[PDB]
Amino acid sequence: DEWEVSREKITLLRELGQGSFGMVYEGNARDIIKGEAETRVAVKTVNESASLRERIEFLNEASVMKGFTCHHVVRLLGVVSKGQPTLVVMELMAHGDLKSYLRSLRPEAENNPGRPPPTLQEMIQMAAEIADGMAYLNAKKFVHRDLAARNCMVAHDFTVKIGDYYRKGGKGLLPVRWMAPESLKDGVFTTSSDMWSFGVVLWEITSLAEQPYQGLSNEQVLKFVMDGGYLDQPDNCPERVTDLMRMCWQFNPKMRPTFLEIVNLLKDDLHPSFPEVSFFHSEENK
Repeated sequence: DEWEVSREKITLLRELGQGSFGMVYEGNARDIIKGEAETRVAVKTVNESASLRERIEFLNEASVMKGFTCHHVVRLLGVVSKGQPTLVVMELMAHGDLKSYLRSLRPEAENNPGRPPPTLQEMIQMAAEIADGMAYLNAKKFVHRDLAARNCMVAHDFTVKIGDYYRKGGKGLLPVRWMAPESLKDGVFTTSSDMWSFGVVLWEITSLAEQPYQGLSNEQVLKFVMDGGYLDQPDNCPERVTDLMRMCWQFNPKMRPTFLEIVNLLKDDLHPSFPEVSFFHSEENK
């Protein structure tokens, strides 16, 4: 409602890549945040191949995001809903998705930015931020359903946030290699099966985003995990992250931690700013 922004305040710089509804652009937004003359933004658009239904759904999803104020979830900044084209204006995440970011710190990487792979301190900070954002989503009664490094984003200051590979199935496409065994079985998704996928994200973080279950076909992964298999620990993985993975990969979903529980385990070794920005420490959790 008060989220409307004049189309004329958005300038578009360059393509960021295809999103679910259309091309996402990097841009600038004039006078969109009090105290900032100009804000780097991501700008979501919808293909002209969209049905009227998809255009209406594109805007309805932005409406849902108006209810979200969490430092560790990529936030909506504004909507262009009057006239066409329509634009959903998001916080810019200048280091892109977490999978591409991880692969770029591999020693072999052509786009290596000349810094070493993540430290233990950096990996625990990442884990806490992702879990804090997921805890927020869960309090808002949303099951993510698709947690994976590809759907986590990295900010200019390297904060990780929840953003917004697949086999066909009876209810839609399934991210088989990130799915809990009970989801492979009946196709139900819960915060507990989200906690499974969180463990896979920690595995991607500690493997610099190798492909989970490489060398296994989608059909074999589905049987391996349903039987009780799980990923092997990457070489020289810190014990502390290995212990998180083991919690996440309990076969019984009832024995997995909650996202608030993850942040509690990690809270004492975080950047000093974390209690200032986290959902965990906020009065919305107290």
